[PDB]
Amino acid sequence: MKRVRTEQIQMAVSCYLKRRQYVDSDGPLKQGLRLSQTAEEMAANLTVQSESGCANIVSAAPCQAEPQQYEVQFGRLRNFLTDSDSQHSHEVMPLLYPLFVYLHLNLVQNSPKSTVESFYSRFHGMFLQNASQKDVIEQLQTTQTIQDILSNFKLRAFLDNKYVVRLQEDSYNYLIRYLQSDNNTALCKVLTLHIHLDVQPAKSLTTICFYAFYNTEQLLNTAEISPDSKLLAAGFDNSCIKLWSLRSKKLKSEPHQVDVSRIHLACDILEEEDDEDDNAGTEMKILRGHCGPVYSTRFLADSSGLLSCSEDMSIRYWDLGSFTNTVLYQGHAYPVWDLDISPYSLYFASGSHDRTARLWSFDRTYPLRIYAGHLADVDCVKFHPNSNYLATGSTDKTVRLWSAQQGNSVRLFTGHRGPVLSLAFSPNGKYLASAGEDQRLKLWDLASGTLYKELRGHTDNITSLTFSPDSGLIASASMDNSVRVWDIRNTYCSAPADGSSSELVGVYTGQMSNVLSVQFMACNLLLVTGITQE
Amino acid sequence: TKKKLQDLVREVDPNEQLDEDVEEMLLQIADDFIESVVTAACQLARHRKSSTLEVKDVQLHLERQWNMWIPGFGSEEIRPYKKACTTEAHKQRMALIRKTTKK
Amino acid sequence: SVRQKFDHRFQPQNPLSGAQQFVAKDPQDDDDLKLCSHTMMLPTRGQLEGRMIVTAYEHGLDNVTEEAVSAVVYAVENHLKDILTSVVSRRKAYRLRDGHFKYAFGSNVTPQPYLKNSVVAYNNLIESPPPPPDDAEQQAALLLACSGDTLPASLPPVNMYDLFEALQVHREVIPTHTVYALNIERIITKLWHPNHEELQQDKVHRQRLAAKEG
Amino acid sequence: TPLVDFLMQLEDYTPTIPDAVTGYYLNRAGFEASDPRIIRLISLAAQKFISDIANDALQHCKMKGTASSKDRKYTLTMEDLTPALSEYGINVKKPHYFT
Amino acid sequence: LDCHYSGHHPQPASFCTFGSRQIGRGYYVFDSRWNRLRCALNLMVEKHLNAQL
Amino acid sequence: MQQALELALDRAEYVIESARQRPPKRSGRKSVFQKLYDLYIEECEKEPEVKKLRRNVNLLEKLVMQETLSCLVVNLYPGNEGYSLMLRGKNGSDSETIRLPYEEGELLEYLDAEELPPILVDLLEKSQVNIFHCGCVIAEIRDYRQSSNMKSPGYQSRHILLRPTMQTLICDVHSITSDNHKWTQEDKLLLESQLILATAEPLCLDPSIAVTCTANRLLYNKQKMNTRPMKRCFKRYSRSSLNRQQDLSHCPPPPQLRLLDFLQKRKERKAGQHYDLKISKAGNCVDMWKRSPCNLAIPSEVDVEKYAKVEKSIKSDDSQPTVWPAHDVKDDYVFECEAGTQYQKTKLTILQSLGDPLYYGKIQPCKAHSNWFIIGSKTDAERVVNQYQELVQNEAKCPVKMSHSSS
Amino acid sequence: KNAPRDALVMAQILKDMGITEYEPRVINQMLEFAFRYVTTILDDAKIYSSHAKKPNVDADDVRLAIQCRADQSFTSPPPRDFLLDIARQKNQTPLPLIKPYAGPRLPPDRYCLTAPNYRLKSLI
Amino acid sequence: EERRFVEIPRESVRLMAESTGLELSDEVAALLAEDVCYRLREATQNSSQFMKHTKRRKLTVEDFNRALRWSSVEAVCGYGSQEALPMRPAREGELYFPEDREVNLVELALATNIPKGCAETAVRVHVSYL
Repeated sequence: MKRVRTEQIQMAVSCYLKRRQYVDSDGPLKQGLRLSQTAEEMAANLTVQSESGCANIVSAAPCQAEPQQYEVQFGRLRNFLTDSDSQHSHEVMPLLYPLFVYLHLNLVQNSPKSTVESFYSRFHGMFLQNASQKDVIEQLQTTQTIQDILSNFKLRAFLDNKYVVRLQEDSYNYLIRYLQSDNNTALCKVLTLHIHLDVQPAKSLTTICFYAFYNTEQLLNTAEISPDSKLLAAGFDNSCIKLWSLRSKKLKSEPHQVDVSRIHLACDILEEEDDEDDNAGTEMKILRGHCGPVYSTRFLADSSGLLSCSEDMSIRYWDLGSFTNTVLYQGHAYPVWDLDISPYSLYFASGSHDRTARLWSFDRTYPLRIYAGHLADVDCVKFHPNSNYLATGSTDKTVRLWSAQQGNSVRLFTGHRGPVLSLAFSPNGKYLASAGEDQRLKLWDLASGTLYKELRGHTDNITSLTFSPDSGLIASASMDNSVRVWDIRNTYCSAPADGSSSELVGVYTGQMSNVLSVQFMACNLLLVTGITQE
Repeated sequence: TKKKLQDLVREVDPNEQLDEDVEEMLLQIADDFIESVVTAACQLARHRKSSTLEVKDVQLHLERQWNMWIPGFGSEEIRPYKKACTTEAHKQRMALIRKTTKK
Repeated sequence: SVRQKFDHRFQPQNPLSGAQQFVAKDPQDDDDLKLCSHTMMLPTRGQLEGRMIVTAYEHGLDNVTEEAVSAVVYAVENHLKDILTSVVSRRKAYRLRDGHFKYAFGSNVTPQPYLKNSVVAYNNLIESPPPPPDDAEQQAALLLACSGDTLPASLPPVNMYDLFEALQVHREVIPTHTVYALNIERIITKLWHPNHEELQQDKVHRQRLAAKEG
Repeated sequence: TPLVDFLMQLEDYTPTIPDAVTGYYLNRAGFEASDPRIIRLISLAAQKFISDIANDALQHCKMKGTASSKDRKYTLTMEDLTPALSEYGINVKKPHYFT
Repeated sequence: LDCHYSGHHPQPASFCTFGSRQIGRGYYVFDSRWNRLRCALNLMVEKHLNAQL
Repeated sequence: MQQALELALDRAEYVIESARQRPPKRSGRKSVFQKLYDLYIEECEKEPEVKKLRRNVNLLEKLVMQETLSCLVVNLYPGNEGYSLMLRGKNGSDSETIRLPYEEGELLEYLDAEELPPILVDLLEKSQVNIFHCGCVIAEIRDYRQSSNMKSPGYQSRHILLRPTMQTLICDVHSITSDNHKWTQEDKLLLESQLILATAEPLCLDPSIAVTCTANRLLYNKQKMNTRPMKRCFKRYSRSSLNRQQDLSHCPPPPQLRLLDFLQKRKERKAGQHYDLKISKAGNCVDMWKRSPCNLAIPSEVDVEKYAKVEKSIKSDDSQPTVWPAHDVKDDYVFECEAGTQYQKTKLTILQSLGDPLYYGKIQPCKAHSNWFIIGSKTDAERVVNQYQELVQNEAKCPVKMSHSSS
Repeated sequence: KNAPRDALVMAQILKDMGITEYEPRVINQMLEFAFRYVTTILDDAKIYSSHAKKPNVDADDVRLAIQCRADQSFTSPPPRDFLLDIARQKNQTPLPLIKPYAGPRLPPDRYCLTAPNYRLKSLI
Repeated sequence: EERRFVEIPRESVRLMAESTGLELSDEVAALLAEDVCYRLREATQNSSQFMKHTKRRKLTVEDFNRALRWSSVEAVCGYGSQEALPMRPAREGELYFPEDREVNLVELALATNIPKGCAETAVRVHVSYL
């Protein structure tokens, strides 16, 4: 009754791998290299796995034994595709030929003689004008038993391969709207097994800029700056978000009929106030609408709008045309901790007290993917530079990299002594940094999934990280009210004032209380935020 | 007699009607409800070494947890209100603190 | 000082260590349950007994008193009606008697409280001492007039979002944690609304139907 | 004697609760606290809530000593608050002495 | 004059399982829906083991 | 921005095209996935026969015949029969399970998505067979749901790959740690990390959103037919739904239709009527005005002139026309009480004079001057006579008699 | 010294979790919390014992009362196992097909906070 | 490898149970003590979680009540004053209690105490080179 040893773990892992037949019938010390790949070979892998099975069999096929239907379904489809006078009815026309051939061929393998002849008679006279297809249409005429299909040469390639068709997204949705309108199960089976539709989209040292908030009084929680460096947003314990204009311009809203931070009685009139030019702008705005302490505010890639999360387990999108909440995403039953947006504003994810993170799109108000597997609160989340992988920190001292599209854990690092609080990817997509209460800064090597570097020196909780646009330097902020920049690149030094010697470049602990944020910009710029008192 | 969700809905409001997903969800919730209630009643029966799951077990559980009182099963089990009296030592310390406060 | 910093942290007790152990019985045809998810109906008195006995067995009992079956059936119906009431309250007006008893769930009477006429009608038509047809017709007309809804509108059938909001708000209709926690997550994963493309196809189909009608 | 409409009456009801408190509470839920009508109504609801508890507490205090006069100082003890609060599902259990 | 202390983290006398049940080795469920299928499969494997002898 | 997205989409399209056409080429035992990749590589080289068709479309179903592989079979019997599982033995033997109904569709959901259920593995490991192939388990789906040929095969053998999922990995972690040793949380996490590292898909670590565009396109095309409305439509006609519908035929009708009940119960009582004068069942037609074209046969002999008569007229000279009333026509009526009472018996006199077809009247009181009035015609004269008689009787309030006279 | 033993216990707990500083009355709050929890558990045990028709209470009654209390009040999110099942059932659905955008696309209006109350009248 | 966890004494649990009016045995007291300690530690962890996401070190009573509310537990009322509540020992020297002074209501009822509002937030920019 004793704690297992380090080697015993490898022993059990090898036993598992052998039992499930993953490695050869010997010590696969040769094996264990395929831990990365390039774009083209990833595409090849995914294409091989895409055709290595059928997405839907059991439910996609009809169960009632009523051969009369095969006529009715095809007849209704033909009638609908005929009277239509749309440009889609064009693009969704070519499908009829593979549909007929495959429906007839499947009738043959199970259908009493009465049905097939009526079928051939009822529709055959529309696949003649073209020459390339008259051949097989006529060939089918003399075919009753299965030996017909196996014997013949042209029927075979049809039977053992799929027919290709090309559609736009709009056209495919045109077919789906009809398919769902009523029982069309037989056609769904044919499309599932035999036809292969293909849908594609239609056509010289650094300089620090610092910011300080004076009158906060234990209420400021977080702050951020937009990419184009024109706005400054902050959240507060008392539910509210305040916005400032960095430039010399003022902020003025435009006409809008509806506002949720307002209450009207039954005896009111919706009127657009005209006594408005009197204002003609201001330097600050208060955004209202959350009913709990706010914990994160993020900008879009193009500074168009703002997104935020709050203790009230809601996520709100703010329109900077009018500085008003206009969308509301509800996908949680517990307070939401963190938030994050993808590089080109395609997705955004959120960690929550419910032990899970969730994927969202800016055009649907309900989650799309769920990443379960952590043992406790998911406190941190960050997208990959390519926007295809997802890292998340948790209070269980673990970090997991996820596959965005598919949604399963691909890596699991361990080694932290306490909960984790931040994450950061280098823009070359090679490393991943993480920091927590342990006061150690670890960079991981994604490809190998092993510790790459460890930095020490901070004496209190580290709560932010960021890389330079050339993976040159990594900046960190701690609860000791300090900002330290680091360099990992080969350039070595001899300055061992503490544990880490050659990486610690600069330290900045001026007159400043708790820090808030750290960023980088185009040219050696490092924006900071926090509160002070003096 | 056969029973459907719409039959219950009519009792509450005749003119309303649900979607299909809501109908599935409500039945799932009912399954969970039964699975919890029966287990709790069985444990309450197990407490007193009894051999049979009597109704009074269900009555006690429903009253205490779900605040539900089903009316047509008699009043054989209603606890008679007590005095809820205190002990010597307690009153002793209370008197001591009263004294220490007086002067 | 740092090394002994995370040795006294909190260690939550895993909820599965106290999980119930499952024992396999004889697979018979007669030993079946009919969980309501399978049969889309409320379980009858007889069907409930089969599963009640089966559950009782794993706890070392003999049988059920047969008054318990009635109580459980009544309670299940009561609980479902409670949830339905919670969901209904969020999208229709209603009245109150004795301060909590809600009966008339239409959207009719609801006198607008900011009209001098409404103030007067409230004092009389509400406090009635505890009805010829002409008088009743007159007073019904008056109540509809005071309501203020000149052009009333209606809602689509009840969908997932209504259930989610109702459950989040009230939350006293499911006091037990186990039932609420497991089902709320399920409800979340069934939220849905048509996206842009589907609405475009609805547009097209409406054009088509209008044309074929002319 | 008069029966003016509700909004005319509301302008005369002065609430004990200050307006700034109601504004504080409205700002938590994310509302702009500038409409006087909403402030008045919320304050009045809170006042009613407190008044009912006060009335019940005073009645319970009156009934306490009956068996075994008017001129006496009425003071409020936890034994008067507990039953009054319990009407609203508030279970008050407070220690007396520690160690 | 020392606060009494123990050598192990405390544990709750009774806690809240979520109505879960453990099917076999290393698998837990919450709804009783796999009961029928598990009985069937167990018998199948029993017999398939009997015949190899 | 839009420009960067267009660049990334072009890159993704190019990569997809090239990977489809020009695959790159990447042991004692060669993995099942290795064999799949190789059979894919081969199929690219070939050319198809038909235009608008492809070859590399079923890498599994083709790689089945190319050798023996141990699979798990599923039997989907028709009607309300159910489904069952088979497990081929080492000895040309077999085993099969009870037939489970089509309502308990818990397993079919797993099959519908190609996901390995976790209940299956715990037993399949106990059954000492090597049916696993790199985690995944190949399965064969036979269904007699639709067939009326009464043949030997009578099923369509489909093959699918049940990939393992995160549920299976957590179950495995639970299973390995249940050994006699102790395990601390850190150690469990280490084990899980090693397992994930070993069996995870390779990572395409590269900073460019072309990667995500390619991945989105491929995955979307993989699963573009699992929209919520699709699944609702499938579920709406599945077998369990039909079984539920049949039960509904016996529920009673709502209110406002009780009239059907009244009519049904009434009809049974009886039917009868004496002196039934109807002779038509189709007497309840609408266009009763229609008349068939009827051809009558010529009568043998028509005898109209026996009854026709001409009226006398004053024949015409060459200056004046005929004038038919041949003589003055006079009619008189008298009325009297006949009692001793004084009643002043009165007289009425209709007249039609010579050569004048108009009628006239006069009501002077009979003895014991020229007040004529125009009366229209013979029918009018009869009307006037009747009305006068009625008036005289109603005014007399006693017996009164009518004495008619001519010319 | 000034404090009783319980205050020291609570301060030690706060230290254990890693709390450096805090408002003073927090400790009084924690003391009241513990007192209320204990008293309510005992009161429930009384009822559960009197249900079993027996003399003064014992271990089993208390454990049953604690189980009933924990089934209601002291809660926390479901475990990893259940979440994995729901996640599997969720991820099968397809994601939107990317395309060039002049900025991120918002969802349709019928599902956005941009609808005025229909009762209200509008003015020009 | 050796570690400690302060726990309340059996005597405190028996003293609490006394107010109820029940004489408790030996095993039951330790059972209750361990259960109460576990609940206290759970609640404290939950409270600390909310403070973690605000960048402030002091823990308020609002945080504790918030954590209690999310865990579906009634809240504790009467300790939100931001001012110390000194304890008092009795004569013997083993029992303690909190000071609870009687207060004359009418004085507070009839009194004007204007409060000072708060000041608006503002941000100054502060550049530097290094």
